[PDB]
Amino acid sequence: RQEFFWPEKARRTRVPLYQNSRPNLVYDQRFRRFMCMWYANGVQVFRPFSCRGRLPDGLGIGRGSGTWERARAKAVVLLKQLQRQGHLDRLAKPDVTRSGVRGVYFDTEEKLWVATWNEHGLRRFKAFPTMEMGFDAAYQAAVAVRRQKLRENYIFSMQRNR
Amino acid sequence: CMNKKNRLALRKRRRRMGERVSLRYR
Amino acid sequence: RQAKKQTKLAAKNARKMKESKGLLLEGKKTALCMNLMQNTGIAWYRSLQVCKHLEMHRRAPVPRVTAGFREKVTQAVAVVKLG
Amino acid sequence: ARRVGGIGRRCFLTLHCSACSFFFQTSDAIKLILTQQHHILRKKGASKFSLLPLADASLLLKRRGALVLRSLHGDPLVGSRRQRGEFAPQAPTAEMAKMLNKSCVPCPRCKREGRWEEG
Amino acid sequence: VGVEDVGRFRLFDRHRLVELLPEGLAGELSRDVEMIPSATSPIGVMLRKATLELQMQLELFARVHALAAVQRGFLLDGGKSCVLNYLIPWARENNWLVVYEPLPSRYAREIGDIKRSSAGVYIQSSFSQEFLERLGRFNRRLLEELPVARRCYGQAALDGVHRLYAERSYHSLLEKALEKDLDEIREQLDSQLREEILLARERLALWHTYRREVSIPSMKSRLPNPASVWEIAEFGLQNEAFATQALYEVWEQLKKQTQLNVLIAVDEWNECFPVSEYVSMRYEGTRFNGHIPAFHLSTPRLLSRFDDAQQFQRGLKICATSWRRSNRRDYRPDLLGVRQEEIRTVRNFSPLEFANFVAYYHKKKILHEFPREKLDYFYMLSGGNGFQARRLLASLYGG
RNA sequence: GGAAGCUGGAAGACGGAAUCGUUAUUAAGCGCCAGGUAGUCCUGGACACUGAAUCC
RNA sequence: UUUUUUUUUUUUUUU
RNA sequence: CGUAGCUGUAGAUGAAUGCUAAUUAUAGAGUAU
RNA sequence: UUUUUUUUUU
Repeated sequence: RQEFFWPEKARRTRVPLYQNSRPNLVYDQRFRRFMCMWYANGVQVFRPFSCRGRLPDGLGIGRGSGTWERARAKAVVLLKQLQRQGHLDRLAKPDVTRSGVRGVYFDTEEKLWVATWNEHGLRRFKAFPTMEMGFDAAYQAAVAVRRQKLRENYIFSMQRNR
Repeated sequence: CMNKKNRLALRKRRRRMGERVSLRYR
Repeated sequence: RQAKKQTKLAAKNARKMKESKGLLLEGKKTALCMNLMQNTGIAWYRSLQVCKHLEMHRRAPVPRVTAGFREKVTQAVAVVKLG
Repeated sequence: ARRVGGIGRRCFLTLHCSACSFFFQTSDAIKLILTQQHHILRKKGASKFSLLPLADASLLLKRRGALVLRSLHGDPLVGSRRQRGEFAPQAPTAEMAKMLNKSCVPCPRCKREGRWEEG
Repeated sequence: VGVEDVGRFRLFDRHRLVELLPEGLAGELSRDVEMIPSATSPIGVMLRKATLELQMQLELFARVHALAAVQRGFLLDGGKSCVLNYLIPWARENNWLVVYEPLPSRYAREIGDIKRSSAGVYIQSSFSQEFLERLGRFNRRLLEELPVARRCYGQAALDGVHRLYAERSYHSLLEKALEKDLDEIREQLDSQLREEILLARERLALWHTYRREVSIPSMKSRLPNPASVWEIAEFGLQNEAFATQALYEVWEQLKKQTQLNVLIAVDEWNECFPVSEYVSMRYEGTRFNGHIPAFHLSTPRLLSRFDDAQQFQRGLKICATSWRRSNRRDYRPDLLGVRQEEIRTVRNFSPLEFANFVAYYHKKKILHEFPREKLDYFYMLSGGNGFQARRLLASLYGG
């Protein structure tokens, strides 16, 4: 379920997964499928919804309707089920990697906190130092940059178990 | 034009000139 | 390994036993055109050619078997098989 | 997406007619002239009468008839592998239009003399 | 209501809308209504400016019948189908006989039956029954009360072809029959003038008798003396033979007499001319690759004639094409039947109307959070198009 | 020798083991022709677009 | 452009 | 220009493209099943 | 991945 397959004959997209305001929600553009992200025990699991084509003649709501809006309608109804019942809502005690969150790595030549991220093909480096702020203040600021920049471009990053 | 890349190019090229060639296999 | 050639040879002989009929209407798929391709000497091309004289939709489900319907279908196959 | 004619909706295989409204590809041109052979022969006025059997409507749909039509039609769109870049095939309707107009073949829509044109 | 109220949404009851539109919603509105989580929420339709100009014409047309009013159909070219969701329900509420058909192509790209005939028009017995069954769901209580004329009794063939046009197909067969039979009188000079004229006179006498004995049209003998137009229940009983003859009989009946105002609306009219999914042996070499043109069928041909709108003394027709089922391209309007003075070319939604559309979705709990700061930012992204606005906001949280 | 129609029951879903190395418009895909003085390659030369990740 | 259009993009050039 | 976006088919357990009674093109000559 | 036209339908 945590495999990021890349078809050989397909159009490459800069942002395969689109992040939404709702925490437990994510849109996939590669397969035009709607998925929900939640932590379960320890790992990220999703519920892919079919969007392909194939009945009552009253109204085109529910049942066998092969419409692109069916997936969206099936996701909103499922979201309230988890919150109302309170089955699985709990924080991600599963860690990302050694260097805190994904995409952050320590410097080898000296004490620094690098946070690389792409934006319209460009990228940033340097970030904030570590010797001038210690191992606590500098670490806190390193994570704050990634979360703040991802809310503007609507970029979703898959969390790996290792 | 021995492989599937170069050989299929000829069929696709003729499709843009006002002809219809079956595509299907190869 | 070598016994597979002889074992699969029985499948070819089974086709002769299923012969002697105008056309094997029975099939696996719902579409009449797709089922008609199961016969020997017919493929995606000849399958559509036979249906041209039937004056029916491409994906038309096979209708009920009739004595008079078999004669028309069998006659069209011979014309198409000529090439 | 996969339309026929490309972005500019090219059409290098059809010929228009001055009279009426009807167009057909070069594939059907060969069959039309062969079928209407009685009118052409009588217009001018054995070795000369060699294609008489080919005038049959049912013979063209047989295995023998299918090969005769393909032999005359050489598929001008197909050429050598080195014909790349600026050396690309052009519309062959220029030659077909001349023969179709000189032979004085009637149009299926309306019986008329040479009225075909490139288009 | 009026010029002051433009671009507003009118609430509609869920139960009342279904009864008024038994067939279904007009256009792709069914995809947008299912997104609302609330089941008891009403349905709203925007009142575009294009509807105000069309609604006023209908008001004057009704008052005249009680050469100033229009006597021809219109055409929407370019949100053309959005107005249908508001013009049809309103007209039906004013005691108007409206023919609803949002999906006319369903009878041309589905499982059916075709039987070739001498008239050259293919019929569909399976689809012929569904046309009348769906039309009588809401238009009842009026067809039965309407009388039936006596001047148009039974002059239609089995395939709906007229008697005059159907008998013309046999002209070639009868032409050769008389030529061979003329030898009896040809072989018995006298003035060289009267002898030839007398021989020719025999052809006229034989032709008149031959055109009235060989042909035996079916004059709906099942119903000798009708009393109304809705009392034709024998059509629903028999489907193998009497399926298309009754379909055309009602169509012709609704032109001659004038008792009530009528209206016909055919949506997605741009997919009736292109080829159908059927296969036959009527191709002109390579024109169709062995396919039956959609306009060559029975049902599609009935709704593929705009030049006949003049015969509609009761009402008029209307059509619109906005979907992407086929590229419009040039879309010649002169060689189709409509004129350049009867085409309503709508444009993209104005900024004023765009704001209302976004606010409408908020009341329905569709979006999560739509800040006012980015309200105008999204206008340039989708360009204000309705199709690009609903899809863009649906995929993302919106705003 | 190249390509195409028709026909189609040639041998393959084995292995998460192991050997060839990439210093980011790198890697991975897809598309075009210039020369080889008639045709005549899956290699070599040469241009352009989508273009992710890691502790190197 | 409210009688205007009816639409994907390349490897030399408006000196 | 190709994978486009978009949009119909079967949300393929069955898409492997070689074998050949037979023709298309270059060349003086590439033929026989 | 495929559009009508030179006229004989109340």
